[PDB]
Amino acid sequence: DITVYNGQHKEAAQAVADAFTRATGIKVKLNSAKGDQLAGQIKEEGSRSPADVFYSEQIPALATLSAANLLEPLPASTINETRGKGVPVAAKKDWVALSGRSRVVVYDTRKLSEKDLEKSVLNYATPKWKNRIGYVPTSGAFLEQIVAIVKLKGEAAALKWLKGLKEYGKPYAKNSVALQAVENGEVDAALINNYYWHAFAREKGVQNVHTRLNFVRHRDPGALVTYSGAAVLKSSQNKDEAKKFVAFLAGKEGQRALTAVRAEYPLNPHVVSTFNLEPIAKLEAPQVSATTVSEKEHATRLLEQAGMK
Repeated sequence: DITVYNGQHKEAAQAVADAFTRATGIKVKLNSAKGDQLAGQIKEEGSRSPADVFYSEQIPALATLSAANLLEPLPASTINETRGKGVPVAAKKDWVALSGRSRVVVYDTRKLSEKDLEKSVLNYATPKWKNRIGYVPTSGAFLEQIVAIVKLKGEAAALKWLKGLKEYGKPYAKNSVALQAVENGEVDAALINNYYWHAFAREKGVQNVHTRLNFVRHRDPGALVTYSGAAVLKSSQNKDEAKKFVAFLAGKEGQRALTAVRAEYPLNPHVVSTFNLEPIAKLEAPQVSATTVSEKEHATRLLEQAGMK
């Protein structure tokens, strides 16, 4: 039996864990919390840490641990399960990427068609969308977007987008508040994450939902995909069944269990989600490097500059 530090969504983590027990008989305990907190906890603990595996919703947390030398190198077959152009790759072969979640624009089909949408997310911060586009300034995904824009187009383009959103866009407390705002007819469109809509639609019945998703693609900053991954800790006393859990995660069975309940893009190519998600390669997501500590501070100072926080 193993212990998994889970920075991933609980019903997701839980569904993949139960599937693992049914196939191997290996029980799984889950210590849930967010990646960066759990990563630090593992740092403090060290050699006598209870963690066998680290299931993170983000790549940065895995990097810090990898840099501290705390991660166990995985067998080649585990890593190749999700290998592909654009998919994050571990330098010390000590962690593997598993899934992705994209940024999108949700619009009101009662008033808009794909014809009326922009070809780049940078184009929404203009007078043509004054009071017609919504965003969530306190969202951790919104900041990730800021960080990618700076890496892809420079600092100047990032502050121009933000100040332009402040002057014409409309802020919303959460991503849920923003989605239900477009669904209510209070605002034309809004910048959010893909799974929010996919979940709402599955719950309500798509024939009753008036909102739809738009993907810019073409390596635009707005086509940004964020990845999930997993690793085994060198300090583990159950390493072989810890390696099995990571291989199950990267493999077909694991991928199918996760995509039966979670609307994230499967990195394993032999998997068909139960949600209407095209193959990840088709989103034409831009290639961006992992988010560092200084990079978050920079985007944080830029939101202050723009006056959104």
